[PDB]
Amino acid sequence: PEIITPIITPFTKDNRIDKEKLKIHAENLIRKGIDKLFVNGTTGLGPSLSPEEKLENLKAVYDVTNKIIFQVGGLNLDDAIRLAKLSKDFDIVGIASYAPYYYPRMSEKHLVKYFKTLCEVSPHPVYLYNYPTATGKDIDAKVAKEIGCFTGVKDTIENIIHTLDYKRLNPNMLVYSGSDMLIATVASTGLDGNVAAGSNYLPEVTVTIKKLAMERKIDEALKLQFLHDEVIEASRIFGSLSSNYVLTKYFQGYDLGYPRPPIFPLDDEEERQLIKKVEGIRAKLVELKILKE
Amino acid sequence: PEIITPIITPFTKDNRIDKEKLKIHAENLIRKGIDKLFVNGTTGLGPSLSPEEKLENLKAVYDVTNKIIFQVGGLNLDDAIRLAKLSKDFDIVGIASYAPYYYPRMSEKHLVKYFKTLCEVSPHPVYLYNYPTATGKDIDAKVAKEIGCFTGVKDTIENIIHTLDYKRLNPNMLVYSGSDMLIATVASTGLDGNVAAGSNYLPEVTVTIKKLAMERKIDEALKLQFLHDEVIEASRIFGSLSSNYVLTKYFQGYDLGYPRPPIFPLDDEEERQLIKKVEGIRAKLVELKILKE
Amino acid sequence: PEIITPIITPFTKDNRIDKEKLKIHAENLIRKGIDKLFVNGTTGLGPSLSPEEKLENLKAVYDVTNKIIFQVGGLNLDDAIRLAKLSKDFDIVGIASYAPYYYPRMSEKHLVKYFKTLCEVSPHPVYLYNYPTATGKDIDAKVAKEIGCFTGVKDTIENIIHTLDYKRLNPNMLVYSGSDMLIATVASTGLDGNVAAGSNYLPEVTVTIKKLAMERKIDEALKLQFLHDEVIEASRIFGSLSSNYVLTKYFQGYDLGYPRPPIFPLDDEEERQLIKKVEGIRAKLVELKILKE
Amino acid sequence: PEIITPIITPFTKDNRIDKEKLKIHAENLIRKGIDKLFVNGTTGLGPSLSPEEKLENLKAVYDVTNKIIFQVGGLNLDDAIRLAKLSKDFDIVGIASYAPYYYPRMSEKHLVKYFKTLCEVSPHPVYLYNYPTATGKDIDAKVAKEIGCFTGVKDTIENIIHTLDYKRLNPNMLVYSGSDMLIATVASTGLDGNVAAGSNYLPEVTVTIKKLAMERKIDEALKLQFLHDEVIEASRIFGSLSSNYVLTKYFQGYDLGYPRPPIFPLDDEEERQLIKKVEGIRAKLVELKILKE
Ligand SMILES: *[C@H](C[C@@H](O)[C@H](O)CO)C(=O)O
Ligand SMILES: *[C@H](C[C@@H](O)[C@H](O)CO)C(=O)O
Ligand SMILES: *[C@H](C[C@@H](O)[C@H](O)CO)C(=O)O
Ligand SMILES: *[C@H](C[C@@H](O)[C@H](O)CO)C(=O)O
Repeated sequence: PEIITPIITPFTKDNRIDKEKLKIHAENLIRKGIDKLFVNGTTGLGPSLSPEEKLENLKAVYDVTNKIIFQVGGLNLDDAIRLAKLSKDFDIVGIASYAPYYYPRMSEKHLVKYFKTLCEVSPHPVYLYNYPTATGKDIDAKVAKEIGCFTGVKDTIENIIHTLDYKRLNPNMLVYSGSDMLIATVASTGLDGNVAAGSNYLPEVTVTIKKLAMERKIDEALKLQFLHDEVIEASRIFGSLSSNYVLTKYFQGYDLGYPRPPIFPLDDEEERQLIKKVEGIRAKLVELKILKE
Repeated sequence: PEIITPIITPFTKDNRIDKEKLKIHAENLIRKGIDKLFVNGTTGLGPSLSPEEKLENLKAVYDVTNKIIFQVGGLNLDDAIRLAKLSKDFDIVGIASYAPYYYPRMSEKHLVKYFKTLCEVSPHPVYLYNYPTATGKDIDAKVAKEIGCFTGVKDTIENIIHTLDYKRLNPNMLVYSGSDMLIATVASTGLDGNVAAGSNYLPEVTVTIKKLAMERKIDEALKLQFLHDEVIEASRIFGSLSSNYVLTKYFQGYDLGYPRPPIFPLDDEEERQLIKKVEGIRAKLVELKILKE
Repeated sequence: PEIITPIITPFTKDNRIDKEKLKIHAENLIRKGIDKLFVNGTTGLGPSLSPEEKLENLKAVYDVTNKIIFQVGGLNLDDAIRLAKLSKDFDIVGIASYAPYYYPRMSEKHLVKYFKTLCEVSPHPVYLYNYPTATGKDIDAKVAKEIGCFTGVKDTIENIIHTLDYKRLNPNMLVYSGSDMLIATVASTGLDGNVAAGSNYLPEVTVTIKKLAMERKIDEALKLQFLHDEVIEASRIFGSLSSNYVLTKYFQGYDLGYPRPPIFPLDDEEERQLIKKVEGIRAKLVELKILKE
Repeated sequence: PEIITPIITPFTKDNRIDKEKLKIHAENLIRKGIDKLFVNGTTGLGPSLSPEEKLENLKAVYDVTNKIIFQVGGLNLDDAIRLAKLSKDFDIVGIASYAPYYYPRMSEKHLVKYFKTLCEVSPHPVYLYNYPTATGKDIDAKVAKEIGCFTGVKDTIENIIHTLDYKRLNPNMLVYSGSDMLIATVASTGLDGNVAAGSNYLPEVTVTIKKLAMERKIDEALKLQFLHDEVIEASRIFGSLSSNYVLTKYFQGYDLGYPRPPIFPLDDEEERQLIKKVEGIRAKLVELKILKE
């Protein structure tokens, strides 16, 4: 199995993509053994990016690596098709899309048509990004089978049964969990990996959890997974999408600029409190020789 | 109380806004007694429109009427602030925003800051558009009170206790329901009216339900409410946002062109089936003299 | 419309039904204008009562009045059938049942069969007690129409559209809301009234809201409704089912003993904090001549 | 890890526990390698049993084996305390209770007091039976740690993150999943096993999935797991609790009498339809040499 980073998008103070900070971060993740980078995902604030910015993201990360899954979805299908066709000049892993978000009670037929249209024009393997809480709908294993053109799925859902069902109904699909908390479990249970937000700031940890679980050192894998869980839980206290910037700076030592409001940056007080929640974790990890310091 | 229409955005064959069809629609709604027009709401596919398109909708409806509430929200706060500021040269009723959508678990603090930021730049009264199912969050009467700058609220939720609470905790706030099914009830219970999708295609019916209920003719109000409910129900069979186009053309006589995919237009068969579902209702309305042939 | 009290079951210090306190409570409620008494409901802890105790409650209240709806439901259909049959000797208004609770994913067919079975043996009219949150399932207007034998429904749900649908699909059904917060609304919108827990402790308030709404004094009805809402809200701080005992003693001046654990009695400090929350409301109601003192 | 059966309670034609059928079934389960029996759980219709019947289930099963976890919970705490104290004369593994069901919004404090009360009187290790969908309450890993006295937990929820958290926050607790679909995953990931309704009718399948998983034959384990998933899905067509009876008779060759209505028995046609849905699975299991014939 693989660890895939849904890469954070660094913004400048005037709310443009900071390409140079993105490249440093992408270069670091690849050097620390991350397999592939999922670009314009939730963690990257994809829904907050215009189609031009989605492409800008791809071009900057492509300067560093071709190991990219390029997320192109949105609520203007013409724009998503355009992005899908534009990726033809990039030798990347795949494109991806979440389901059309916001609008409740879209028909199965319309959802299947949305995705089949993207598969039709795609010059690369297409990945389903299934995220029911964020999008308001579920594209489960049976609807994925019906659409029939997915090379893989990232399933972000608190239900590993649902994730396993993609493998059960679609044995040749790549099946990833969108959860940082399930690296050990996914690797132990025959699933294909994790698209793990926390791999942005602790890539060392997520790679080691997966490696321990593969060696069948499950007790050791769980011990490290449970420490990683505590960092995930701390990030959620003030808002994980904002906190991910602060933790990256903290653990990896470079900054990633700002998020895009209404994803507001943490303020000084929040930042102090987040750091006190994780500094003792940061100490144990150095002690275990997972972090240099 | 008032009936406000969240006006449909008509799109051309090549996916631009049909300004001229929009004006025709807006004019008919106003001539048939609709009090105000909510522009760029859900029914108008506001989340599917770029900022520039949200501005085109306003300019187009503004040619017809100034009775406008202008929805400006999105996931790029700089753009929302820019729209809010641009509305200064339009003598309209107010601007509005739904909560930032897609991203789950945004803190109350961030949500409050988002809306306070809009109020601080707005040259017009601000309306809260609360739609928990679509946006993934709830800006309830308590949180609305804390934000403290709303002139009104549109509450799309089936729970009328929640809606009544806005008036309870904010005695001066204008409080509308986002339901077509609650016109008689809202008018009967001391609330300010309804922002009703179905008033796009049946403005006569929604205005008459309201009038009947105002005259304490609740049995007759409910009878007409219950017929309207059947049309709402029919529009959900193939998807309401798509179905609204077909119903407007059927009941009002002119077309509103296409929705924007992934809100796909009904096909010929679906259109025929939908009409069969509402045929008997159109006949009953004609015979009650609510509609003419 | 009516106010119907789901009457509290007072337990002794040794956890038996206090028959005498129950008779004192029921006499008072009838004296204060309550229309009918709903026995073994949620407020009366019906699910915590054996079938023998559900019969004792009926016997005790029946000393006081024949204006009773006798709730008989549970997870042993043979006991429910036996309670329904034994009600033949009581000249009461009707029997009732919630849907079989606890077990999730019960089929429509099995649910319909449960209610038809009680209707087949009942010597009295049968009321549906619909409470999806408590029981895990919803017996909606269409399912009720299918069952075909209900005289009325108590709908405890946060969605008045759902409650109105009963009236729409079953024009001759008596349709009650299970909320205290919807008394003014229900009476304003042509529904049949409320089965209101809060009428245990403020019967005078619930009757007055209803009367004001009936007289089309909706602003006065709402002012009083909103006051009552605050009491309901206070009652939820330490748990409504427990707090209802304390409020009844405080507002009505007699004791109703204890709830049955695990519905634990409030402790002294909770009771003191509760009263602190509603003491100013009591003063208002006294000043308004709604309560005597 | 272990497979524990939440054993079905067979009822006679006249709705009494059929002790001799229960003993035959219990004996067969143990003989087929099941580790322990969980008595009066959901699958055994514990909420449909009086305290006396719960105790009757214990005595009949105790005739066969002492490998019993005795479920005692209910909405009369005195009756639960009684069952707990009565279990003193049985040399069994532990007692268990689900949370108080039906009543929504019970306070954490009241939930904690309920379990601690049971723990203070228990003469055996106490197991938490956590089942949020059935009971309306979650007793998560943090609330379990707060109660402090649980030797183990059965977590019936699809979200394995939640189940792993028990282990993370209570390293000495036995942690079981209540899912049949997670047997291979649970065993693979360092958890203590599964309390699996489907082990009543296919104990051989569930034990073999676990054994294969333990051997790190994950692909083999998943292939069997996936067949077992199909039987679980088949059982849900007409209602799993009722279907479980028909499936046990079909696969194990003896019958289990009747469930207790409103858990209604499948009729002749439903049984034939259910058999046709699992027939081809049986043949696959025969070909895999899991079953004879
Ligand atoms: C993939 C992971 C997401 O699904 C997280 O659950 C969002 O917090 C991604 O970030 O693109
Ligand atoms: C106004 C009402 C909405 O909340 C409806 O649910 C969509 O039809 C709007 O269109 O924004
Ligand atoms: C009727 C009203 C209920 O549904 C409340 O939720 C419980 O206080 C009743 O008490 O039975
Ligand atoms: C244990 C397993 C349950 O929790 C199932 O979820 C019921 O569907 C049991 O049957 O006691």
